[PDB]
Amino acid sequence: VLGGGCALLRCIPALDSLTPANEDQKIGIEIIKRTLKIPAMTIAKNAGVEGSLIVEKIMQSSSEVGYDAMAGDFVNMVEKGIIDPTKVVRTALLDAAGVASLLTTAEVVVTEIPK
Amino acid sequence: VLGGGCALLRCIPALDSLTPANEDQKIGIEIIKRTLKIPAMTIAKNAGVEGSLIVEKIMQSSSEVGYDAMAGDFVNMVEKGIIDPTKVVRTALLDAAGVASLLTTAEVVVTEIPK
Ligand SMILES: Nc1ncnc2c1ncn2[C@@H]1O[C@H](COP(=O)(O)OP(=O)(O)OP(=O)(O)O)[C@@H](O)[C@H]1O
Ligand SMILES: Nc1ncnc2c1ncn2[C@@H]1O[C@H](COP(=O)(O)OP(=O)(O)OP(=O)(O)O)[C@@H](O)[C@H]1O
Repeated sequence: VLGGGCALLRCIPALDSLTPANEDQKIGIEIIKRTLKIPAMTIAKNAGVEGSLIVEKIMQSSSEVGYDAMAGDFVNMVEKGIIDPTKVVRTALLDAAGVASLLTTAEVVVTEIPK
Repeated sequence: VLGGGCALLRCIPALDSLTPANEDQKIGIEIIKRTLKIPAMTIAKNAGVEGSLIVEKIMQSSSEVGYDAMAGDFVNMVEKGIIDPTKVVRTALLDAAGVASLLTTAEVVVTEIPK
Protein backbone atom coordinates (compact mmCIF):
# COMPACT_ATOMS: atom_id res chain seq x y z
CA VAL A 1 0.00 0.00 0.00
CA LEU A 2 1.02 3.66 0.04
CA GLY A 3 3.75 4.65 2.47
CA GLY A 4 4.17 7.60 4.78
CA GLY A 5 0.97 6.91 6.69
CA CYS A 6 -1.14 7.72 3.62
CA ALA A 7 -2.62 4.20 3.50
CA LEU A 8 -4.40 4.79 6.81
CA LEU A 9 -5.25 8.31 5.64
CA ARG A 10 -7.18 6.96 2.64
CA CYS A 11 -9.39 4.75 4.86
CA ILE A 12 -11.11 7.66 6.64
CA PRO A 13 -14.08 7.87 4.17
CA ALA A 14 -14.61 4.14 4.79
CA LEU A 15 -15.26 5.17 8.40
CA ASP A 16 -17.39 8.08 7.15
CA SER A 17 -19.61 5.49 5.42
CA LEU A 18 -20.37 3.72 8.74
CA THR A 19 -23.61 3.77 10.75
CA PRO A 20 -22.99 3.41 14.51
CA ALA A 21 -25.34 1.38 16.68
CA ASN A 22 -25.38 3.90 19.55
CA GLU A 23 -23.48 6.90 20.91
CA ASP A 24 -20.60 4.93 22.45
CA GLN A 25 -19.92 3.08 19.20
CA LYS A 26 -19.99 6.47 17.44
CA ILE A 27 -17.44 7.73 20.00
CA GLY A 28 -15.19 4.75 19.24
CA ILE A 29 -15.52 5.26 15.48
CA GLU A 30 -14.56 8.93 15.93
CA ILE A 31 -11.59 7.86 18.09
CA ILE A 32 -10.31 5.58 15.32
CA LYS A 33 -11.02 8.26 12.70
CA ARG A 34 -8.92 10.81 14.60
CA THR A 35 -6.23 8.17 15.21
CA LEU A 36 -5.87 7.39 11.49
CA LYS A 37 -4.03 10.70 10.88
CA ILE A 38 -1.42 10.08 13.62
CA PRO A 39 1.37 8.21 11.68
CA ALA A 40 1.57 10.77 8.85
CA MET A 41 1.43 13.59 11.41
CA THR A 42 4.28 12.01 13.39
CA ILE A 43 6.39 11.47 10.25
CA ALA A 44 5.87 15.11 9.21
CA LYS A 45 6.51 16.38 12.76
CA ASN A 46 9.81 14.48 12.91
CA ALA A 47 10.84 16.29 9.69
CA GLY A 48 10.48 19.73 11.29
CA VAL A 49 7.25 20.79 9.56
CA GLU A 50 3.69 21.13 10.85
CA GLY A 51 2.06 17.73 10.50
CA SER A 52 -1.57 18.88 10.52
CA LEU A 53 -1.13 21.12 7.46
CA ILE A 54 0.69 18.29 5.66
CA VAL A 55 -2.09 15.83 6.54
CA GLU A 56 -4.80 18.24 5.33
CA LYS A 57 -2.89 18.81 2.08
CA ILE A 58 -2.67 15.03 1.63
CA MET A 59 -6.43 14.56 2.09
CA GLN A 60 -7.14 17.48 -0.25
CA SER A 61 -5.02 15.82 -2.97
CA SER A 62 -5.57 12.80 -5.21
CA SER A 63 -5.40 9.23 -3.92
CA GLU A 64 -1.93 8.64 -5.42
CA VAL A 65 -0.35 11.79 -3.93
CA GLY A 66 1.44 11.76 -0.59
CA TYR A 67 4.19 13.59 1.30
CA ASP A 68 7.87 12.73 0.90
CA ALA A 69 9.47 13.88 4.16
CA MET A 70 13.00 13.40 2.81
CA ALA A 71 12.60 15.79 -0.12
CA GLY A 72 9.79 17.57 1.72
CA ASP A 73 7.57 17.50 -1.37
CA PHE A 74 4.12 16.28 -2.38
CA VAL A 75 4.75 13.45 -4.83
CA ASN A 76 3.38 10.29 -6.40
CA MET A 77 4.20 7.68 -3.76
CA VAL A 78 4.20 4.61 -6.03
CA GLU A 79 6.42 6.31 -8.62
CA LYS A 80 8.81 7.57 -5.91
CA GLY A 81 8.95 4.14 -4.25
CA ILE A 82 7.47 5.23 -0.91
CA ILE A 83 5.40 2.11 -0.24
CA ASP A 84 4.57 -0.02 2.79
CA PRO A 85 3.58 -3.65 3.31
CA THR A 86 -0.15 -4.08 3.86
CA LYS A 87 0.48 -6.70 6.56
CA VAL A 88 2.66 -4.32 8.60
CA VAL A 89 0.03 -1.56 8.53
CA ARG A 90 -2.92 -3.78 9.46
CA THR A 91 -0.88 -5.60 12.14
CA ALA A 92 0.20 -2.31 13.74
CA LEU A 93 -3.34 -0.91 13.69
CA LEU A 94 -4.99 -4.06 15.07
CA ASP A 95 -2.37 -4.62 17.78
CA ALA A 96 -2.55 -0.98 18.88
CA ALA A 97 -6.35 -0.88 18.96
CA GLY A 98 -6.90 -4.20 20.75
CA VAL A 99 -4.82 -3.26 23.79
CA ALA A 100 -5.57 0.48 23.89
CA SER A 101 -9.36 0.10 23.70
CA LEU A 102 -9.20 -2.45 26.52
CA LEU A 103 -6.99 -0.10 28.55
CA THR A 104 -9.57 2.67 28.13
CA THR A 105 -12.25 0.48 29.80
CA ALA A 106 -10.54 0.69 33.21
CA GLU A 107 -12.10 2.18 36.35
CA VAL A 108 -9.94 0.76 39.18
CA VAL A 109 -6.17 0.14 39.21
CA VAL A 110 -4.59 -2.13 41.83
CA THR A 111 -0.82 -1.96 42.32
CA GLU A 112 1.62 -3.36 44.85
CA ILE A 113 2.87 -1.06 47.59
CA PRO A 114 6.55 -0.26 46.87
CA LYS A 115 8.85 -1.78 49.49
CA VAL B 1 -9.23 46.65 11.06
CA LEU B 2 -10.31 43.01 10.82
CA GLY B 3 -10.69 41.13 14.09
CA GLY B 4 -9.75 37.64 15.16
CA GLY B 5 -6.05 38.15 14.50
CA CYS B 6 -6.71 38.43 10.76
CA ALA B 7 -5.36 41.99 10.55
CA LEU B 8 -1.88 40.74 11.47
CA LEU B 9 -2.44 37.78 9.15
CA ARG B 10 -2.94 40.07 6.14
CA CYS B 11 0.41 41.84 6.74
CA ILE B 12 2.51 38.74 5.97
CA PRO B 13 3.02 39.55 2.23
CA ALA B 14 4.22 43.00 3.35
CA LEU B 15 7.02 41.10 5.10
CA ASP B 16 7.43 38.93 2.00
CA SER B 17 8.13 42.16 0.07
CA LEU B 18 11.15 42.96 2.28
CA THR B 19 14.85 42.69 1.43
CA PRO B 20 17.01 42.01 4.51
CA ALA B 21 20.42 43.63 4.89
CA ASN B 22 22.10 40.46 6.19
CA GLU B 23 21.27 37.02 7.57
CA ASP B 24 20.46 38.16 11.13
CA GLN B 25 17.96 40.72 9.85
CA LYS B 26 16.47 37.93 7.73
CA ILE B 27 16.21 35.80 10.88
CA GLY B 28 14.39 38.63 12.66
CA ILE B 29 12.02 39.15 9.72
CA GLU B 30 11.23 35.42 9.73
CA ILE B 31 10.65 35.57 13.50
CA ILE B 32 8.09 38.36 13.07
CA LYS B 33 6.55 36.54 10.08
CA ARG B 34 6.01 33.38 12.14
CA THR B 35 4.76 35.47 15.07
CA LEU B 36 2.09 37.16 12.93
CA LYS B 37 -0.03 33.96 12.90
CA ILE B 38 0.01 33.53 16.71
CA PRO B 39 -3.13 35.49 17.86
CA ALA B 40 -5.45 33.81 15.33
CA MET B 41 -3.95 30.43 16.26
CA THR B 42 -4.52 31.15 19.97
CA ILE B 43 -8.13 32.24 19.37
CA ALA B 44 -8.82 29.10 17.33
CA LYS B 45 -7.04 26.87 19.88
CA ASN B 46 -9.15 28.30 22.71
CA ALA B 47 -12.26 27.34 20.69
CA GLY B 48 -11.33 23.64 20.62
CA VAL B 49 -10.25 23.44 16.96
CA GLU B 50 -6.82 23.12 15.35
CA GLY B 51 -5.45 26.63 14.95
CA SER B 52 -2.93 25.94 12.19
CA LEU B 53 -5.57 24.56 9.81
CA ILE B 54 -7.82 27.55 10.56
CA VAL B 55 -4.95 29.97 9.91
CA GLU B 56 -4.07 28.25 6.61
CA LYS B 57 -7.72 28.37 5.53
CA ILE B 58 -7.77 32.09 6.37
CA MET B 59 -4.71 32.88 4.24
CA GLN B 60 -6.08 30.71 1.42
CA SER B 61 -9.28 32.80 1.46
CA SER B 62 -10.03 36.36 0.35
CA SER B 63 -8.93 39.46 2.25
CA GLU B 64 -12.39 40.06 3.75
CA VAL B 65 -12.89 36.47 4.97
CA GLY B 66 -11.89 35.42 8.47
CA TYR B 67 -12.80 32.84 11.12
CA ASP B 68 -15.64 33.45 13.57
CA ALA B 69 -14.64 31.24 16.50
CA MET B 70 -17.94 31.98 18.24
CA ALA B 71 -20.00 30.32 15.50
CA GLY B 72 -17.02 28.25 14.32
CA ASP B 73 -17.26 29.22 10.66
CA PHE B 74 -15.59 31.33 7.97
CA VAL B 75 -17.38 34.63 7.30
CA ASN B 76 -17.10 38.14 5.96
CA MET B 77 -15.95 39.68 9.21
CA VAL B 78 -16.81 43.34 8.58
CA GLU B 79 -20.39 42.26 7.84
CA LYS B 80 -20.47 40.01 10.92
CA GLY B 81 -19.04 42.76 13.15
CA ILE B 82 -15.80 41.04 14.18
CA ILE B 83 -13.54 44.10 14.01
CA ASP B 84 -10.65 45.43 16.07
CA PRO B 85 -9.18 48.87 16.73
CA THR B 86 -6.05 49.52 14.67
CA LYS B 87 -4.39 51.26 17.64
CA VAL B 88 -4.84 48.20 19.87
CA VAL B 89 -3.29 45.86 17.29
CA ARG B 90 -0.25 48.05 16.60
CA THR B 91 0.22 48.81 20.31
CA ALA B 92 0.19 45.09 21.14
CA LEU B 93 2.63 44.24 18.34
CA LEU B 94 5.08 47.06 19.08
CA ASP B 95 5.00 46.59 22.86
CA ALA B 96 5.55 42.84 22.52
CA ALA B 97 8.36 43.15 19.97
CA GLY B 98 10.31 45.91 21.72
CA VAL B 99 10.76 43.97 24.95
CA ALA B 100 11.01 40.47 23.47
CA SER B 101 13.73 41.24 20.91
CA LEU B 102 15.76 42.95 23.64
CA LEU B 103 15.25 39.91 25.89
CA THR B 104 16.55 37.63 23.12
CA THR B 105 19.86 39.57 23.03
CA ALA B 106 20.92 38.28 26.46
CA GLU B 107 24.03 36.20 27.15
CA VAL B 108 24.54 36.60 30.93
CA VAL B 109 21.89 36.78 33.67
CA VAL B 110 22.73 38.09 37.16
CA THR B 111 20.32 37.44 40.04
CA GLU B 112 20.41 37.99 43.79
CA ILE B 113 21.08 34.84 45.81
CA PRO B 114 17.88 33.81 47.65
CA LYS B 115 18.18 34.30 51.40
N1 LIG C 1 10.77 9.40 2.34
C1 LIG C 1 9.68 9.14 3.06
N2 LIG C 1 8.65 10.02 3.00
C2 LIG C 1 7.55 9.77 3.71
N3 LIG C 1 7.29 8.73 4.52
C3 LIG C 1 8.32 7.88 4.55
C4 LIG C 1 9.52 8.00 3.87
N4 LIG C 1 10.35 6.93 4.15
C5 LIG C 1 9.65 6.20 4.98
N5 LIG C 1 8.41 6.71 5.27
C6 LIG C 1 7.40 6.13 6.14
O1 LIG C 1 7.89 6.13 7.47
C7 LIG C 1 7.44 4.94 8.16
C8 LIG C 1 8.64 4.16 8.62
O2 LIG C 1 9.00 4.58 9.95
P1 LIG C 1 9.95 3.70 10.86
O3 LIG C 1 10.52 2.58 10.00
O4 LIG C 1 10.95 4.53 11.55
O5 LIG C 1 8.94 3.04 11.88
P2 LIG C 1 8.02 1.75 11.92
O6 LIG C 1 8.02 1.01 10.65
O7 LIG C 1 6.64 2.19 12.41
O8 LIG C 1 8.69 0.90 13.09
P3 LIG C 1 10.07 0.18 13.44
O9 LIG C 1 10.76 1.11 14.42
O10 LIG C 1 9.82 -1.18 13.99
O11 LIG C 1 10.84 0.17 12.12
C9 LIG C 1 6.54 4.20 7.17
O12 LIG C 1 5.17 4.55 7.37
C10 LIG C 1 7.06 4.68 5.82
O13 LIG C 1 6.07 4.60 4.81
N1 LIG D 1 -16.49 35.91 17.55
C1 LIG D 1 -15.18 36.08 17.34
N2 LIG D 1 -14.58 35.38 16.35
C2 LIG D 1 -13.28 35.55 16.14
N3 LIG D 1 -12.42 36.35 16.78
C3 LIG D 1 -13.03 37.03 17.75
C4 LIG D 1 -14.38 36.96 18.09
N4 LIG D 1 -14.66 37.81 19.15
C5 LIG D 1 -13.50 38.36 19.42
N5 LIG D 1 -12.47 37.94 18.62
C6 LIG D 1 -11.08 38.37 18.66
O1 LIG D 1 -10.51 37.96 19.89
C7 LIG D 1 -9.61 38.97 20.38
C8 LIG D 1 -10.09 39.47 21.71
O2 LIG D 1 -9.50 38.67 22.76
P1 LIG D 1 -9.47 39.18 24.25
O3 LIG D 1 -10.33 40.44 24.34
O4 LIG D 1 -9.81 38.11 25.20
O5 LIG D 1 -7.96 39.64 24.42
P2 LIG D 1 -7.12 40.97 24.20
O6 LIG D 1 -7.90 42.02 23.51
O7 LIG D 1 -5.83 40.57 23.51
O8 LIG D 1 -6.76 41.39 25.69
P3 LIG D 1 -7.47 41.84 27.05
O9 LIG D 1 -7.45 40.60 27.93
O10 LIG D 1 -6.77 43.01 27.65
O11 LIG D 1 -8.91 42.14 26.64
C9 LIG D 1 -9.54 40.04 19.28
O12 LIG D 1 -8.47 39.79 18.38
C10 LIG D 1 -10.90 39.88 18.60
O13 LIG D 1 -10.88 40.34 17.25
